[PDB]
Amino acid sequence: MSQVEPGWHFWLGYGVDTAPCNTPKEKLPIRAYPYKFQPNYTGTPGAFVTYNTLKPKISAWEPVTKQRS
Amino acid sequence: MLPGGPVPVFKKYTVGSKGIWEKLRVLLAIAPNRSTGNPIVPLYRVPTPGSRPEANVYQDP
Repeated sequence: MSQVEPGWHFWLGYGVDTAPCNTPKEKLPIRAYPYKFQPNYTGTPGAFVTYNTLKPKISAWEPVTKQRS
Repeated sequence: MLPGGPVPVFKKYTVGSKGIWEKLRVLLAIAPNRSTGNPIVPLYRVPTPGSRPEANVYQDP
């Protein structure tokens, strides 16, 4: 069921009477980016790998040395 | 009757029989009043909740 594109996932489910085939142009979302449909990739190498979008809060000192002149 | 029953089948919004099969069902039923609880598809939850016209005119009461 993850292979069912959104819009149809709602039409299939009795949410909207009109399919995204027959929807008006104005009800469609405006996208400035290319649409990429990707189903669920669990159990595969394409499973989502979570991570921290941040870096460590405390930055350490990069040691640099000085001579006793 | 009383104010609370019984009520015929044709006043119940459920999908029934037609033709010889209704004439048989009302012959072989303990209560021909009783209904097969399949909702009438043209009328039940149509128009869908995400395609109602009342959303465009709805204002905060």
